Amino acid sequence: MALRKKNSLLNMANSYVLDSPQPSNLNYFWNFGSLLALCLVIQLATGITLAMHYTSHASLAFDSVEHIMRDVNFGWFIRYAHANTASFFFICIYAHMGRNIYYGSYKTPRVLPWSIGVIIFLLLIITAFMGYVLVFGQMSLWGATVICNLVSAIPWLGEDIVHFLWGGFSVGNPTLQRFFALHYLMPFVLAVFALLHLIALHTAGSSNPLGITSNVDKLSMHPYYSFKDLITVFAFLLMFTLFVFFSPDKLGHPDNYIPANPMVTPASIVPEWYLLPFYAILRAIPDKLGGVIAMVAAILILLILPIVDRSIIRGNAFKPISKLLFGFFICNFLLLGVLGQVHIEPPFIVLGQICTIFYFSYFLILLPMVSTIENIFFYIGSL
Amino acid sequence: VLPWSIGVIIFLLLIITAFMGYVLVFGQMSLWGATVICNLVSAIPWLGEDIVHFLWGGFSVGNPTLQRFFALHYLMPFVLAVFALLHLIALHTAGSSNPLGITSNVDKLS
Amino acid sequence: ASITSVVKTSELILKSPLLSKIVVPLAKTYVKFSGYRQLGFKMNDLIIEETPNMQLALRRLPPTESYDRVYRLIRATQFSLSHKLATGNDITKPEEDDHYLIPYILDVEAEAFEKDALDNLEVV
Amino acid sequence: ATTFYNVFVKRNSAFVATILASAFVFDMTFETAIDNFWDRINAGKQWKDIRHKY
Amino acid sequence: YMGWWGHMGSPPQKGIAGYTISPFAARPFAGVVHAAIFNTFRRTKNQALFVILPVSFFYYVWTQASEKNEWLYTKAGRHELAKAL
Amino acid sequence: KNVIIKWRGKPIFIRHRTSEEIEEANEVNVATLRDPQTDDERVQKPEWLVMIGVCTHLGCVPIGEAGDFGGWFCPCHGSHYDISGRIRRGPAPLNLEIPEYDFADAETLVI
Amino acid sequence: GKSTYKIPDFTPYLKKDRNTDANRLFSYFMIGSFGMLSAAGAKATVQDFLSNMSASADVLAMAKVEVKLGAIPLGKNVIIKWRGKPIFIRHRTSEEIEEANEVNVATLRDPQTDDERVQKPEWLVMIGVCTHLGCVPIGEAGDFGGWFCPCHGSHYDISGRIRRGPAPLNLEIPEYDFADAETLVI
Amino acid sequence: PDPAIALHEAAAEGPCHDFKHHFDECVERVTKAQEAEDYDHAEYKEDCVEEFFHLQHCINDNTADKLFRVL
Amino acid sequence: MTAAEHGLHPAEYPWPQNGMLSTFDHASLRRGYQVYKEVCAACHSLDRIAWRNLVGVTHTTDEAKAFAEELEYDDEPDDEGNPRKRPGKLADYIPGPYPNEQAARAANQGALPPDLSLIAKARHGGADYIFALLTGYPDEPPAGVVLAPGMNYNPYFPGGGIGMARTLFDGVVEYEDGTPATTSQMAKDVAAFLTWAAEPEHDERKKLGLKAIIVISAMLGLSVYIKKFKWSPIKNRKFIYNPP
Ligand code: HEC
Ligand code: HEM
Ligand code: HEM
Ligand code: HEM
Ligand SMILES: CCCCCC[C@H]1C(=O)O[C@H](C)[C@H](NC(=O)c2cccc(NC=O)c2O)C(=O)O[C@@H](C)[C@@H]1OC(=O)CC(C)C
Ligand SMILES: CCCCCCCCCCCCO[C@@H]1O[C@H](CO)[C@@H](O[C@H]2O[C@H](CO)[C@@H](O)[C@H](O)[C@H]2O)[C@H](O)[C@H]1O
Ligand SMILES: CCCCCCCCCCCCO[C@@H]1O[C@H](CO)[C@@H](O[C@H]2O[C@H](CO)[C@@H](O)[C@H](O)[C@H]2O)[C@H](O)[C@H]1O
Ligand SMILES: O=C1C(O)=C([C@H]2CC[C@@H](c3ccc(Cl)cc3)CC2)C(=O)c2ccccc21
Ligand SMILES: O=C1C(O)=C([C@H]2CC[C@@H](c3ccc(Cl)cc3)CC2)C(=O)c2ccccc21
Ligand code: FES
Ligand code: FES
Repeated sequence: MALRKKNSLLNMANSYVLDSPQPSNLNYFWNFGSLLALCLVIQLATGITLAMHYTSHASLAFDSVEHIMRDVNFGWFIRYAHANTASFFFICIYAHMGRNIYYGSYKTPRVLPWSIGVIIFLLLIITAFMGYVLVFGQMSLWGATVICNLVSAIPWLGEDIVHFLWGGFSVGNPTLQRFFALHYLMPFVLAVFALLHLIALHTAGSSNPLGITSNVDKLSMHPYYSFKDLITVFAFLLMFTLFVFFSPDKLGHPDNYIPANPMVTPASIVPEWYLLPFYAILRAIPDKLGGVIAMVAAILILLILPIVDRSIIRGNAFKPISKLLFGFFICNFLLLGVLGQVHIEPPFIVLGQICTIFYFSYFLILLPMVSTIENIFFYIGSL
Repeated sequence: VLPWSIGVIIFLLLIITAFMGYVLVFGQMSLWGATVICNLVSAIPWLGEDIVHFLWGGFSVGNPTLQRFFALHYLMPFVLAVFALLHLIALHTAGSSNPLGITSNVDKLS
Repeated sequence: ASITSVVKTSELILKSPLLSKIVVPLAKTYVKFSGYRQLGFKMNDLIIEETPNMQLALRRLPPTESYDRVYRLIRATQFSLSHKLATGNDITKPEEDDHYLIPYILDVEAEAFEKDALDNLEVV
Repeated sequence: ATTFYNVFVKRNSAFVATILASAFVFDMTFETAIDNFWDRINAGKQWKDIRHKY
Repeated sequence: YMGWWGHMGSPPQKGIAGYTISPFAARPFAGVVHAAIFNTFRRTKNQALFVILPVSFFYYVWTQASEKNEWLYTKAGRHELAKAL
Repeated sequence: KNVIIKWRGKPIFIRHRTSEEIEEANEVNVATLRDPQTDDERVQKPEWLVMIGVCTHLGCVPIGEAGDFGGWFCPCHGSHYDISGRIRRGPAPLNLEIPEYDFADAETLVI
Repeated sequence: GKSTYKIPDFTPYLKKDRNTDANRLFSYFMIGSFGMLSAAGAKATVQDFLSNMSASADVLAMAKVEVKLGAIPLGKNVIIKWRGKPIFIRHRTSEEIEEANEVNVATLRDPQTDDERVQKPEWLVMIGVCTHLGCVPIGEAGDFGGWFCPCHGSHYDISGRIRRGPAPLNLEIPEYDFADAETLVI
Repeated sequence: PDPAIALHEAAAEGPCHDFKHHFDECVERVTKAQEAEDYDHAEYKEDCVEEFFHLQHCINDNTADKLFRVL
Repeated sequence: MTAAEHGLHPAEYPWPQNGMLSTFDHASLRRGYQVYKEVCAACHSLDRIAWRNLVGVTHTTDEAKAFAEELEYDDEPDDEGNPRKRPGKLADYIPGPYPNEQAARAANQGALPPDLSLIAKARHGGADYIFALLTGYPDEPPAGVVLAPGMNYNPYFPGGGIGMARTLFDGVVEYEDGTPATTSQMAKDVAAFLTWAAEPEHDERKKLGLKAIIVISAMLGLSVYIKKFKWSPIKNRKFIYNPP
């Protein structure tokens, strides 16, 4: 028996990256999983490297980031790589969640990797945010204020929790140092959860774009998907290179190159491109608690897809009506993204509310209804 | 032999972790400790001396060194927890030894 | 959702003259646009099978029907990965799109739902 | 051509040695080639081009 | 639900003969021109409406909203803005 | 004019309100106000609006003179405060907090 | 359709010269090129990336430190910081110089005479970092009454030559010049 | 002398003539409105910022490339 | 918002550094430093730039040492622990005009002139915004604009009213290379210089990106050949089914 199978440690690696039996027909949207793995590796490498140069003290943090840009050899690269990969991480993770929603990867028997995934998505948001704050530019400080005040929504104890998370009466040095600690930590927690959702997936194996069983026709993970994943690694690095080397600040907010001034917040508050959809959700709802609940619920509601999709068929390849509904849902999520960065003015206030209702009605109304009707259309239509 | 050998690496990582942690205080023993350990690479001939400078990020132990020890001291324990986990996974093939050194396959307890 | 649900609801529609008059043409068009026949599938090949109930139904298939199902799935997987469609005899013609599995899953589920019901019976 | 396969490709030791020696040559020549190219497209712009005045 | 090599959990297969040739024996880019043009056109055409319909609708919606917003903050749009607030 | 005094890292808006500003504030029926308060309750001296200039929604500092009730507008989620610094539109639930301030002299206040 | 001995038509894909060495070699050229660019790319990535840990531009500021000598009495050692490393400056007495000139150069891990070390017999200038692992030796202590590194017990001389203990070399001498007779620059 | 002065004037009389007249008309109206009494106690005071921005935005589009070509 | 509140968006000027393979024009950088030194440095600091940063960009080692050596910087205390000054060295930072924010505001009718080391990255528009702003003071504010006291009308600045007056006038600088110092020329030079200040790695970054684009393109092409090659057995797989 082959060493790779005999030896307990190798056997675990083997089962994940070499002999792992995968469906033979996964398309390029199955490549985001490995890109997110690559982003996670880049982020750890550049992140730990920035941590060797960055100073968490509020009096020095912004300056240490300038020192990284200016004085550290290749510091510019490491910094921009870290910042840009955080954007690519979100492109890839929305792509990956997109793929999963379109192909019904959330349905049995994969509800567990899906649900662990939803937590990875929340942790990524908190990691990337905590990392945003470490620059301690204007947006950084204000972002900190808002995120740490989302717990004020929680009644009674809320206000005290806020002060406890700031370690002060305002965002200041204490907050910045604890964000550094946690921003360093959170990615390792995220890598644990990323691993766990794979372990949960390993019981069912990957879904495939047809949504049928692949038990009839499996391919070893290597060499087929190893070499397939290189294509996207290099395509990703091409896009990475164009941002990192040619336009490192395209995805950034100018205001973060202003040091944090707790006395003013910029007139143009617009968070990271990837938080924009939920930020528009938060703006839409005119209640404090309401706004917060809705924003969190916009992520947590993904947890109910396993229930509300009533289809007897896995995924959307074969469901014209569901594909159209999914197209409108995705475009609405992009519209929310767009509305996140306009000014809070007519007519976009009402529009943002309509998009927020449409976002939630996909999970609560439309998906359950459409999936029910298409079940019936398949049965009647094929008699 | 495998959990043992992985263990020997955990032992080395613990030494490096706890040491890097010692340095972070940046008291007198901390700074000297840093000097000494980074100069153990000076033993390595030729490149050795350049490595020392590269590890310090300077000509001496100073700010650059302390910030990089902080980064690595935070990191090293998570690496060490991975290795601790791995040596258990390696052990799980044979199970624990016991004080008699005989097989325990005859008499196991949850 | 259960196949039983889908089948009973479909039967309610096919009973009502009005309903069938408007729904049957919709469903036939839906199935044409669905395009599973263009990979040589029968409708029933697409039913989610990673379920206790469905695994049991699939074990109940006659060897013939079972072997043919495996072939259609292998062949469709191959079309999918090549990004080709079926041509000629591989395309499922409407007359070949038989509900080979529906009787088996309906029997499996009939028993499973009776079991749930009878687990909750109250002697009067 | 068989000969070339037999020498540089058949043994993996030889193939990897050839790839790394090619990477060495490529790395050195690519650096030099881009340096010259970069100086030609940004001619008169760079410090090396105005340095002579001082 | 999925096993491993040898016991993958396929319903028993019989009667499928699978044939392939060596990667060295095949032209990896055979019919690439045909595929790149005709096959991609086929696949694009078949999916086009699923992209075009929502993109065109939400681009219309955005366009209308952005044009109204622009207009409200002109001199001409003073009155309509005063009503909106 | 409105000043910004740092106090406990939080900004303090101090506005020297004109007569007609005070009048504008005293107008709104208290009934229709998320947080029902009159200016009299807020200021201890009508000519010195003193507030903790942190928006009661999530905690940005509203940009003064902007708004729609021409007082303060929080740019973060678009909540509008009044010339009393009462919330009129947007997600903020409460009116801008008033610190404990005393006029030691008529020309100096302590916070 | 039926016979399994009639292999399906593969002529659209089959290479005629599939069995030539030229044919394999071409695909290995592709794999090897990809290995070559990966290797060039990896080396470039690692080199550039790890260079962040090398001394940053701000650290790479040089010193040039000027020290007076009028202040320093006979039989004393000063410590001047220069590039964060300490510089021992000893104002050696006549009999100290004599003591140093005695030891047969033959029996010295690092064979050097005081003449090679100092450019002026009355000014022992050394980089006061122990050549073993890099502590700063405590002066006047030792066993050769010069300097003793307390870290691993290496003894330096009045020339600052290593006599006993793990240190392999004698205490390094910086580049120093007497600009005046009363001030040296390092 | 400043190359921009000439390029801006050229672009105003030429490709941005429409916007030049709009700004001109606007200023005429606003100055006349300021001249009229009880303007200070009016609700709405008209400015010409919009027209100015239309003009400047236009001039910039027709000038940017030309200006940098002569520097 | 109204156009006023946003500021007019600056024109996109064809800077030498725009373009994937284009460096800064270093001659322009040098000229722009001279504008910073002789105009802007009166009010604006450039705190993140050290003398050494000009070396081999705009100035030789010797010229930059001369600039540093003209200034006095805080030394370590003397032997009695009394404070001392020393002449500047290349590692020293270019010193600001003002000791603190309050002194800066006092000299600028309350407004604080920002540090310019990062201003090209800190504003939408970057170089174009700086050039547009410096050159964009109209002789007369558009009719109807009421400026707050000590504000100057500049359409590019959001709100329109900027606390910085027009400062570049034809011949306020005398360039050492004989270039005609016109308002536009000085604004272009200083805008370029400030953009360099914000992103000094720019030149290196784009060159390494060029090398990366080439390598990564080739690797992407090869990776696709290799993927297709390895996958060809699966793509080319054919089935014969004989129902049992
Ligand atoms: C004597 C004063 C003074 C001089 C000279 C001066 N500035 Fe300023 N500058 C200011 C003040 C004050 C502000 C702040 C204006 C405000 O925020 O209202 C400012 C703002 C700026 C801003 C940014 C405005 C913004 O977007 O916040 C830039 C860029 C700028 N100056 C660049 C320059 C350049 C380039 C020069 C000369 C080449 C220059 N300044 C000369 C006082 C000056
Ligand atoms: C750090 C972030 C993540 C990484 C590195 C990661 C990685 C992967 C990988 C490698 C796979 C298997 C290959 C693939 O299908 O692409 C996978 C599958 C999956 N991931 Fe993720 N993932 C991450 C985040 C998420 C998130 C946020 C979700 C869900 C919200 C998710 C849900 C899933 C599911 C459901 C599968 C099974 C999909 C299937 O193969 O049909 N993952 N992931
Ligand atoms: C998922 C993994 C990570 C994500 C998504 C992430 C995201 C981010 C983001 C968005 C920033 C703001 C960057 C900027 O605009 O400058 C940042 C900064 C930072 N991150 Fe991370 N990060 C990750 C992992 C790590 C890790 C593992 C470390 C290890 C310490 C780290 C260290 C830092 C440091 C020190 C900064 C501040 C310096 C800077 O802004 O560049 N990050 N991170
Ligand atoms: C972070 C440090 C470590 C942790 C948390 C850890 C934990 C454990 C645990 C829980 C076991 C099983 C129960 C037991 O026998 O006590 C074990 C067994 C073992 N550990 Fe460790 N260990 C660590 C370090 C080491 C080191 C440094 C070595 C070897 C140099 C080592 C070698 C072993 C071996 C050989 C066994 C199998 C012993 C047996 O049960 O007969 N471990 N370790
Ligand atoms: C070294 C052994 C340790 C085991 C964990 C390491 C990683 C691992 O398992 O790699 C695999 C290559 C995996 N891909 C797939 O499953 C995969 C499956 C099907 C199709 C494709 N592609 C399609 O075309 C795939 O790419 C992957 O990228 O998942 C990473 C996230 C894993 O990292 C972790 O969870 C740990 C941590 C670094 C996040
Ligand atoms: C950095 C973290 C350290 C550990 C991470 C390494 C990879 C993750 C392994 C944890 C999951 C192991 O959990 C279990 O492992 C065994 C041992 O291979 C694997 O077992 C799998 O392959 C083996 C043989 O290859 C089959 O007999 C088995 O049917 C199949 O499930 C599965 O993967 C999983 O059932
Ligand atoms: C996996 C680990 C294995 C151990 C490998 C150890 C590698 C660490 C050594 C760092 C080497 C850096 O050495 C230094 O590299 C930089 C680039 O980084 C080169 O720098 C050269 O190219 C860079 C761009 O890449 C230019 O900015 C620079 O002007 C030019 O001189 C130097 O000529 C070289 O002196
Ligand atoms: O007002 C906001 C704001 O609302 C967010 C938001 C958007 C995304 C939110 C979020 C989304 C999803 C989850 Cl699961 C949790 C938080 C977090 C807060 C920010 O990131 C921000 C950054 C800088 C200044 C202001 C702000
Ligand atoms: O001089 C030393 C010295 O020599 C050691 C150390 C060096 C390395 C340690 C060590 C490194 C690696 C291993 Cl595998 C085992 C021990 C053991 C003692 C120190 O730790 C030290 C700490 C503080 C001040 C001075 C010193
Ligand atoms: S932060 Fe003040 S409006 Fe939400
Ligand atoms: S450190 Fe000097 S003796 Fe070892």
